[PDB]
Amino acid sequence: ARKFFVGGNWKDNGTAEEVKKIVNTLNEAQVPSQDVVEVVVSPPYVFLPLVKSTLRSDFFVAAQNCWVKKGGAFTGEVSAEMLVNLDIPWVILGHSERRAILNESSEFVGDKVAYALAQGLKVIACVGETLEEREAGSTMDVVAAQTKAIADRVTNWSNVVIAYEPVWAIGTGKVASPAQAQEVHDELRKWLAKNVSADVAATTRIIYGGSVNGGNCKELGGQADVDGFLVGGASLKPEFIDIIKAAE
Amino acid sequence: ARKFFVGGNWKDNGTAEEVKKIVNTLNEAQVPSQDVVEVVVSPPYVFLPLVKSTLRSDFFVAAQNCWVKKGGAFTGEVSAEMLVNLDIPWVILGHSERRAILNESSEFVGDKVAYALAQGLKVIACVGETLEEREAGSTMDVVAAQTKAIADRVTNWSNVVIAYEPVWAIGTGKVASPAQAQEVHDELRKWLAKNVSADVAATTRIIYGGSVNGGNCKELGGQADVDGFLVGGASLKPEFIDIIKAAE
Ligand code: NA
Ligand code: NA
Repeated sequence: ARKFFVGGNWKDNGTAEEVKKIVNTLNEAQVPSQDVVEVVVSPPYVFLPLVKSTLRSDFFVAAQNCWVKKGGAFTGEVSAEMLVNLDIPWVILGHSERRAILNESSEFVGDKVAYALAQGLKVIACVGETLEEREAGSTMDVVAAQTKAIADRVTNWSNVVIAYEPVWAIGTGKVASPAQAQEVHDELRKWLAKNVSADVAATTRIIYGGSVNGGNCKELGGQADVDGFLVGGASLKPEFIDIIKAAE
Repeated sequence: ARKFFVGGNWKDNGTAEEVKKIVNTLNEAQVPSQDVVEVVVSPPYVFLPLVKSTLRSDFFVAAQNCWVKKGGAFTGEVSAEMLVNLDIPWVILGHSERRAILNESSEFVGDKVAYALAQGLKVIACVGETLEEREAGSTMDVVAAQTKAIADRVTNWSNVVIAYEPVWAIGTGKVASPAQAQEVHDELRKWLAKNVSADVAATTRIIYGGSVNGGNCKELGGQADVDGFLVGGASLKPEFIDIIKAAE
């Protein structure tokens, strides 16, 4: 069985005092065993050492991005080998905000995934379609093309988790049902089975990166092809613990 | 007189052990007084708290970039208000690598400068032309356009330092003379006098961001319109101290 996976993307949020309170609340949390849930939290770069040094050892830390290749003459970027030096085990790559606002192409994201895995990082690789893409009938064309650019560059999927972001439901007045989430996760898994292998399809976690809260987390988590969540704003709040508890 | 200014851009370099050795070497350095040189060092984001907590109090810390506007839903970015929370006083904006490789436009850089200054950061704003631009006769057209996009958005220059990067001499086999540096710095200062004010032209440091080493730092620093340096790779090395000593 695929181990349920809950990632918390803090995005570009936090002060030293807020980070201490978030970490304390996570450290005091009582959640399902390590055997049935894997928990990753993702602070901004400036808080990676602080969170790694203070967070309970059974929760894991992710960076929110990294650079595409070996560091040295890229002002402002953080290399995969720098994250490995700091003992940060995970990285989020291809988040919808970076694809749309910073124009990260599918091939650029795929090159980042390959380089991060080569350096020993575990990767949350994000895919997802816009409302214009969904309304054009292009959901699976887009999600397959994004996934293919990663798959063409990945020789081992053990340390990859795919996150589906329903960008079409993010600030549009459109809402995604559990059935709509399940349909995309099923079709993406079927794509992996045909384009990579049956074994990779069966073993790769595909997590939901839409609106997740205490209200909806059990119905979403219980879908056949949903293996957990990439949480946004609730990741800063005690509600994140209720979302982890969907693994029960 | 304009106070000589030496910035060290570490770029995407460093391990925890290397950072400790760099900071120790800076802490043991014996350099000109605070009255005649201002020293700023710029680690990667993940080392900002470590360097700020351990560096001598008379040297200052810069981030290598920040986001264009208020933080909250920009995965992977670091906001100006986050740097202010961490008591990081400086930021480098518009570095040539970000303009060229990450396609930061002149207007985007100008919006970043304005937002950083509004939040209370001090800014090293970078400009510079490529070899193709220089060979087309476009040096001052390019440098003026880059500067204008910042000037159009800046209402106070007290906390701005401009860095000129001779991108045309960076990995091309072309070399920049002290006379060539002086010519651009003079023409840029003359542009500031006409387009902003005589007072801003007279008081704004314009630092040289080309190849700076112990060999060339005194001849470059002694040019009439060169007010210091934005150092690249030497910033990681004990040679950075020899470059600071050009202020004598
Ligand atoms: Na499920
Ligand atoms: Na000078």
